[PDB]
Amino acid sequence: DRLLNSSDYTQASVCRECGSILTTQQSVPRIGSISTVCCRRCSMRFEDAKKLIFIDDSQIWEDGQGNKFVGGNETTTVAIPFVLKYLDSELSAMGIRLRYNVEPK
Amino acid sequence: MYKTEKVDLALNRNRGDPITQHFGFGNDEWPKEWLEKLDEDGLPYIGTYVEEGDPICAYFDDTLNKTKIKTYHSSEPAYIEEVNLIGDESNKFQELQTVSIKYRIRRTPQIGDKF
Amino acid sequence: PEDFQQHEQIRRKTLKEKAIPKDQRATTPYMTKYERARILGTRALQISMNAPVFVDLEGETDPLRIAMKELAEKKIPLVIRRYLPDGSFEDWSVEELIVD
Amino acid sequence: SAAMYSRFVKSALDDLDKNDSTQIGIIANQVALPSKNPERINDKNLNILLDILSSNINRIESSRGTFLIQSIINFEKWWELPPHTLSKYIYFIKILCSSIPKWWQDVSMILVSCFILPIKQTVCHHDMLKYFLRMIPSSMGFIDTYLAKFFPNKNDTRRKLVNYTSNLLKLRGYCSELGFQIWSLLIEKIISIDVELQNELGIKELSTKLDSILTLVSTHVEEQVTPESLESGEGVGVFNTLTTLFKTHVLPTYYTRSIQYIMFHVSQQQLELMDSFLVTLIDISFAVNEAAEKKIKSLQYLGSYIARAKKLSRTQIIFVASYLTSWLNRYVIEREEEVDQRGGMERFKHFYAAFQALCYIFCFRHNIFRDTDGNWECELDKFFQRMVISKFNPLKFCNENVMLMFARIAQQESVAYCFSIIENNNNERTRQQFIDLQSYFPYDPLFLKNYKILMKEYYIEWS
Amino acid sequence: TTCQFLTKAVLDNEREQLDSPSARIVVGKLNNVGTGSFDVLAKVPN
Amino acid sequence: MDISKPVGSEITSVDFGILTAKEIRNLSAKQITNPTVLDNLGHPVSGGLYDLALGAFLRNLCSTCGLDEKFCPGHQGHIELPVPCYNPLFFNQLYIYLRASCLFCHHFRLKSVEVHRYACKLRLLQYGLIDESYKLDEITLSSTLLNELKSKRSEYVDMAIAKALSDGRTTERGSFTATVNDERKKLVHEFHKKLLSRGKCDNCGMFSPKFRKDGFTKIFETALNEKQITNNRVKGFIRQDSTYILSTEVKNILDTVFRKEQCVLQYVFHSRPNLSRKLVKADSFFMDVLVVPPTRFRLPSKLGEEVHENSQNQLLSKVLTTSLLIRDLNDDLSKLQKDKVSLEDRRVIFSRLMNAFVTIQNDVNAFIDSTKAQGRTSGKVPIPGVKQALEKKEGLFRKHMMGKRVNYAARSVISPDPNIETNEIGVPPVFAVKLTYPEPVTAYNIAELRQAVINGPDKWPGATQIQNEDGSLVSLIGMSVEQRKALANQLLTPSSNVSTHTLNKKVYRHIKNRDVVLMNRQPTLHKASMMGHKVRVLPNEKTLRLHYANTGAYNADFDGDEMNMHF
Amino acid sequence: TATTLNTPVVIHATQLPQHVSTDEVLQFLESFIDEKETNLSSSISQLKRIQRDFKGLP
Amino acid sequence: ARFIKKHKKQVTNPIDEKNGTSNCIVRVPIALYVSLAPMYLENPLQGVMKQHLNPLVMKYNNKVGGVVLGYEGLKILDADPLSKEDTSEKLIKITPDTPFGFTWCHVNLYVWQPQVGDVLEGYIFIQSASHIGLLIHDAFNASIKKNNIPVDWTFVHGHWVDSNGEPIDGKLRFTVRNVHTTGRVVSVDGTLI
Ligand SMILES: [Zn+2]
Ligand SMILES: [Zn+2]
Ligand SMILES: [Zn+2]
Repeated sequence: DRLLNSSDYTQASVCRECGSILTTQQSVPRIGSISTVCCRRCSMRFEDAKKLIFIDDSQIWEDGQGNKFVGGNETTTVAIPFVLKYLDSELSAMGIRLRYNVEPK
Repeated sequence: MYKTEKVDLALNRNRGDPITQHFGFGNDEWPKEWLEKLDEDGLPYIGTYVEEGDPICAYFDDTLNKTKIKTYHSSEPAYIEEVNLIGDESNKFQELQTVSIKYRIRRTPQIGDKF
Repeated sequence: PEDFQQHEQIRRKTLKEKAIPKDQRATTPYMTKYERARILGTRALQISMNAPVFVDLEGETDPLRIAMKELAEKKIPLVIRRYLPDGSFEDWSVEELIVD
Repeated sequence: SAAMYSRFVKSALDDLDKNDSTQIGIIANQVALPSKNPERINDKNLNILLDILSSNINRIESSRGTFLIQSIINFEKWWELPPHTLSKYIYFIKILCSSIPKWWQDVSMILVSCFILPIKQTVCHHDMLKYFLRMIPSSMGFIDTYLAKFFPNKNDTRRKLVNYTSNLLKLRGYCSELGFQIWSLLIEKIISIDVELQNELGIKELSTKLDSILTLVSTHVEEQVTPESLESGEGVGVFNTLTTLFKTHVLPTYYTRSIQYIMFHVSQQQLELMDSFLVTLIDISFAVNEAAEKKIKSLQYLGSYIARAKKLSRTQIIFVASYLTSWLNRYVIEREEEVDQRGGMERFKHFYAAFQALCYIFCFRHNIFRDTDGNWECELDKFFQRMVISKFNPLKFCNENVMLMFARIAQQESVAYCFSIIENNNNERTRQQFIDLQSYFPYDPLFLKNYKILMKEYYIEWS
Repeated sequence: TTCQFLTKAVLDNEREQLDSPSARIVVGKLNNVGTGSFDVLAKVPN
Repeated sequence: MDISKPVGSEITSVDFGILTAKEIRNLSAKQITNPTVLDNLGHPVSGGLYDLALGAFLRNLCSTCGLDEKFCPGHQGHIELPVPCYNPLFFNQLYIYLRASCLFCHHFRLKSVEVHRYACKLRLLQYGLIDESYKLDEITLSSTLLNELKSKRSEYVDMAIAKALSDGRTTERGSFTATVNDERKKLVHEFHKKLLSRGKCDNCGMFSPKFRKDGFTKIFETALNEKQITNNRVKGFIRQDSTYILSTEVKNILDTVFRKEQCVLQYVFHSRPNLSRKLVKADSFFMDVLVVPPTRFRLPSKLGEEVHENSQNQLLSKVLTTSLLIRDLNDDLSKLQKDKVSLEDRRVIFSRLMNAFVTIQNDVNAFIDSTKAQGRTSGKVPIPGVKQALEKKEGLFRKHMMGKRVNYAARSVISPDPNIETNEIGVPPVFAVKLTYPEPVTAYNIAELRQAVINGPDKWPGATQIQNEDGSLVSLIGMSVEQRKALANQLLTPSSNVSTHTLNKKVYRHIKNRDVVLMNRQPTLHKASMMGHKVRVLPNEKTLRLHYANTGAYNADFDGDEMNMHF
Repeated sequence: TATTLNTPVVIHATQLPQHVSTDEVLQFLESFIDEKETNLSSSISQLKRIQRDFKGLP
Repeated sequence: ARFIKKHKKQVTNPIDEKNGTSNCIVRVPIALYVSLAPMYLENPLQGVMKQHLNPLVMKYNNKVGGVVLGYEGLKILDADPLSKEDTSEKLIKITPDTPFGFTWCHVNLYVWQPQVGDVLEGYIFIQSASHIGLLIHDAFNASIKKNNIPVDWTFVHGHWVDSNGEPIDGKLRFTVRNVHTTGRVVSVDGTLI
C-alpha cells in the first residue's frame, strides 16, 4: 500500500525481447491508424531492412521525425516503481544495461 | 500573535534602475473584488480580515502592461494592523518601493496548548 | 512458433513433475493465520465485484463481513497453494483446512 | 482556363510521380479553404480536378498523395455543392473507398454527425452509409463507435440533439442490423433526461427537449411496430430488443420517471404488445435470485401498469394476479411460522410489496372485478379478509396511502373490513430505504403535453 | 557503496533472481516471507 | 495503483550487463552535438541537450512520440566521443588485465596450464560442483605432458558436469548458493594475485614493460630495464616463424589478449553458465559513446524566484566544447602536409592533442566519479557527478527506495480519551472529510452510496467524487444538490460499452467508523508501534484521540508528541 | 482500445495451420453460426452472408 | 549466425481442382493466455468467449497471419495438473494485486490467410476509369488499379471492356499483388498481368 500503491505505482512499457523499459515509445501513425508500442533497440531502420521474402504492413512503424522502422513489436506493460526508471536511466549513462526478464513470453 | 512581512518590489531591479513596478492600480481590466481588501494606493485598508489567497498588495507592472497582486500566504487568517511606508533616503525623488505589513492573528487557547 | 509450442510443453511437463500429490501432502492441516487473512480479503474483493455469493446476506453491506460469513459456513470456493522452498507445492481447499 | 486547368493538374500529377509534390499541395490547399473564402477552388475547376483524379485513383494512393485526399474529404459543406459537381464528388469517394477502404471511416463519421440536420439534409449521407455497410460489412465495428462518439451531450444545443436523433432514425431505415448501438444511444440519452428531471424535481429547456425527443420516438414506434410488421417484420424483433433493453436500464436504477413511459405507451398499441411484455414482467417478478430491490421495483411496475393501461383485456390481467395471490397463500404458509420464528416482519418486505401492488390494482380496477352475477372474480371478498387477519398483518407493514385507499374501497364493496385493525395497529404503536422504495410507483400519472393526449386511449385517470 | 557492488554485478554478468526483500522492493514485487508463501487458485465448474 | 487496471506481464529476474556502442546508436532518438542549450527565445537548440527528440520540454511536444510533458516518457539520445575513453567505473579491473598481459605472445604471463586449471575450477563452480573443483586439483599422472594434463582435467570437468546434470545436482542454468559464491570469489582473487605475480612471461619467456596509473585514470608505460632487454633478444631467434599511452593502444592490447585468453575469461566474467554464448570483449571496459538520458530528467531548478541551470548539463556541455575542439585538432592534423609540416610541428600538434584528450577524459571521469576529476578553479566546490547523485547523504537507495514520502496519511498531536474503545482512534472531522477510500458500487451498497453522493464533499458521511467505468473522475465539489441527486441516480446504470462492461462505478466516500487505519508513533522500534485501529469520527475535535491502554505499545506520553494516521 | 480485459496477453500457434476442405468450412460455419444465436449478433449475420457466397447464392 | 529470419511464412499454400483458385481457409490450433473477470467465475468458458475470442472475429490477427473467421473447441487448462482433462471443476490462479484470474486456453481458429501470388475470384461491384472493385467470397474488399489491368483493355461511360471488345461482369479472376491490412477492414490489391 504504502511504499508502492498509495504513492507511485504506474504501468510502464517493456520490450519482452531486449528486456528494456527505456527504449520503448508510442509509434506515430498516419491519420486514421492507431498508435502502437514499439522498441527502438529491437527494430531496424526501414532502409537497412529492405537491403536484406516480403515485409508485412503491421511490422512497420514510424516516429515523429518520420523515419520508418521494421519490427520491435514485442512489448507489454509491467507495474514498476517509477524510481526504477530513474535508476535504469542513470545506469545507462554509466554504460550499464539492466535487462528485465518478463513473463509470459 | 503578530507577524510583520516586508513587501519590497525593488527586489529584482538592478541598482538605481528604472522603476518597473509602482504601488497602485493600472487602467487595464482587473478583478474589482480586489478593492474589498485594497485601498486606492494598492495597499490594504487597516483592519481588514485577510485569509489565504486574498490580496495584500497591488501594483502595476510596466514590463507586463498588467496590474498584479501579492497574495496572503498563511493558512491562518489574520487582520491588518499597521501598514508602514518605508520611503527611501538619498534625497527624495524616489517613489514608493518598500512597504511593511503587520498581521494580527487571534489565539484563543486550544486543545493541545501547553500550560 | 513451432518452438514456442515446444517451450510451453516443457514448462507444463515440468510443472506437473513437482506438484506433490494430495495423498502425499505433509504440511499442517490447520489454516494458517496468514492464509485466513488473505482468503478473507481476496474473497471480499470478489464479492465487491459481483461474484456469486453462497450465503444469505441478512443486511450485511461490508464485503469482508460477507466473506467471514462464507468462511464460517465453509462456502468459500478458494484453494490455497502452499509452496515448499524448492518451488513444489501442495493444493489445500479452504473447506478442508481446520480453521482457528 | 478550362483546358489550362486540365493541364495544371495533369502536370501536378506528373510532378507527383517525380515527388516534387508542390503543385498538388497548391491545389489541395486551394480546395481545403473554408466555404466562406472566395479564393476556394470554384465548381468548374473542381469538376475538372475531380474527374481527372477519379479516372486513375491509383496515381494518388501514395504518401505524397495523402494530403490531397485529406483535403477533399474535408471539403466544407460538400452536400451543398452542385448537382453535376456533387455527382463527381460522390463518384470520387465511391472510387476512393473501393481500393483503400480506409477513408470510409472518416467519411461516415462526418456523415453521422450530420444527423442533427433536418430530415432532408442527410439523404446523401445515409445513401452512402447504406451503400458501404453492404459492401464492407466489417465496417459496422468502428462506425458503431462513431454512433457513440458523436452523440450530442444533454447540455449541447437542442437542434444538435434533435438532429442527431433524426439521422439515427434515418440510418435505422437502411441498416436494420446496426440497430443495437442506436437503441443503446437513445435509451442512454432518454434515461439522462428522466433522471435529471426527477432530481430537479433552464428546466424549461429540458422539458421541451425531452418532450421533442419522446414524442418523436413514440410516433416512430406507433408506425414501426405494426401488425403487418409484427407477423412478417422487424417490428416484432424491434419490440423484443427494445423491451429487453428498456427493462434492464429501467429494471435497475433508482427513482425517476420520464422514459419508462415509452414502454407504457408502445405496449398499449396492440393486444400482443401488452401480452408478451407483461409476461416478461411476470418472469422478472418471481425469479428466486433477484435483488430484494429488483423484485420490489418490478412489483411496483406491475401494479402501476395494470392500473393505468387502457388497451387491456380485463381477464388476461386479473387471472394472473389471482394466481400470484395464490402465490400469496403459499408465501405465508411457507413463512409465517417463519413468522413466529426468529427474525422480524422485514424478512417479508417483498410480500407486502407485491400485496400492495395487487391491492392498488384492485382500487383502480375494482368496479371491474364484479362479474355478471355480482360475484367477485378471484373470490376477492373471501380472499382479502384472509390476508388481513393472517399473521403477516399486511395492514401494518404496507404503504400509508394505498392501504388506506384499499380500506376505503374494500369496505365500500363489502370486500373486506379494516378500521378496527388500523386502530389496533397504531395503538400497539436500512428501514428507510425500504420506506423509500415502497413510496415510488413508476406508473403514477405522467406530466406533459402531447404524450398525455397520445396516452389517453391507454390511460385511466383517477377521475 | 552502490557503484562498487554494481560494478561487481556487471562484471559477473549477474542475474538478480529477485528473492530478497530488498530486491523485490526495488522492482515493485510483492514480498516473499509471509503472504508471499502460497498461491490462490479458483475452483471453476463446467 | 488501481484494482481495475490489472497487469498480466510480470518481471521475474533482472540481468546486469554493458551497453555496446552499437546498441546505443541504434536506439538513440537523436545525436547531441551542441553545447548550447537554449536560444534567445528560450526554445531548445536543435541538436542540443534539450532537443525535442529526447522528449517534451515545457510547452513543446516530444518530436519522437508526439506526446506532451505529461504523457511523454522521454527518450534517450547519445553523444559521439571522438576518441575512446576508459569507463571510469571499470578502470581497476582493466588495470589488472592490462598489467597481467604479455605484450609479445598476447597470453597472460601466467603459464597456460595454470590458467587452464583456473578455467576448469570456475567452470565447475558455475554448476555448484564444489567437491569436484577440489578433485580437479588432484590430477597429475615440459610441454608434451602438459597438454595431456590439460586434456585430462578437461575431460574430468565435462564428465562431472554431465554426471551432475543426469542426477539431481544441477541444471543448465547452474547452481548458485552462498558457499558456492564464496569458493568462486576466492578463486578469482587467487587467480588475479597469480596474474600480477609474474614478471617474465611463463609462456614465451619475454619481458613486457611495466604499466603504472593515476587516480585520474591515465596509464603510463615504463620502458624496459637493462638485464631485461638483454634477456629479450636472447629469445629473439625463437620468435621467428616512461610515457603516457593512449586509451586506443590499451584497447588494442586487451582486444588481442581477450581473444587468446577467451576460455578463462568466459568463466571469470560469468558466475552462471553463459547460455547466451556472447564473447567476452575488451570493449566492455571502454566506451565510444555516452548515453544522454531523457530531457525530463535534465531540467533547470527554481530556487524561489531565481532559475539555476541543471548541473548535469553543465558537465555535458564541457564534453561538447572539448569535442568540437578535438574535431578541429583532427582537421588541422591531416589538413597539413607532412612535407611542409614538421617533426617540429609534428611534436607541437601532438602536444596539443594529448592536452585535449587528457582534459576531456578528466571531465568525463569527474562525472561518473568526481573523486577522479581535477578540482576546478580552486573554489566553487565540485559539481556532483552521477556517483554523487546516487550516493548523496544516505543515498538514492535508502532515501527514495527503501523509504519514501507517502500520501493520504495524516499527522496530529495526540490527546488522551477514556471514552473510545481500546482498539479505536478518535479522528477529527478535519481529517474525516479529506481522506479518500474508494468504494465500488454494487446492489448491496447502492442505498448507502446514493446518500453519500447526495451529501456531497462537505457533509459527513459524504463523498468527494465518482469514478466512471471509463476510469474518468467527476468532481462533486462545485455542485448543487440537484446535480448531485442526478449523479446519484445513475450510479448503477448498465453498460453501454462492451470494453468496460465488467466494471462498476466507484464512489470516493468520506471516512467511516466502519474503517481501519494504521497508527504510528516514531521511533518505530517494534511492530506494536504501528498498529491497526478502528476509526471513530468525533465532532469538534482538532486532535487525534487515543485510549490510554495504547501508550505502552507506542511509548506515547501525551506531552505534545505526534502520531501518523495511514489510510 | 485494447486492455487486459478484452485482449489476450499473448497468442501462439501450437501447430502449422492445416488446410480445410469446402465441406469442412461449411460444417464449421453451420455450427458456429447456430451456437452464437449486440456486436456478436451483427457479426454472425455477416458471417452468414459469407457462407452464403461460398455456396454460391446472391 | 543471426536469425531475425524467424518471421518467415511457415504456412505455405496451393491452388484447387475441379477449379483454379487458391484455398486460403485454414484451421490452426492455438494456446492463449487470457484474463477472466470475477463476474464470470461461474461461467469461465462464457467469459473467455465474451472477453477475448468474440472480439477476434472478422478482424486480422497478427499471430495467425490472417483474418479470424471463428473458433471451435475452447478448453481451459486446469492450473491443477493432477486433474483429469474430463472434470468440469478447474483452477484458475488469481492475480496477487487484483481479483482477476489468468488462465491458459486451447482453442481452434479458422483463418483466411491470403498471400501475395494467390489466385482469387471476386464479384464486381464498381467500375471507374481508375480501378475495378470486387468482393471476394461476398465479404472482403478487393481492388485492381488502373495500370494492373492489361494495356489493350478499354473503358467507357462507367464500365470496363476487355481485349476482345466485350464487357466484363460479375465473377472475375485475379492474382494477389499486395494485401493491405492496417485500415478499418482488410483490402486486397489484385492484378491481371
Ligand atoms: Zn527491445
Ligand atoms: Zn516522447
Ligand atoms: Zn608471452
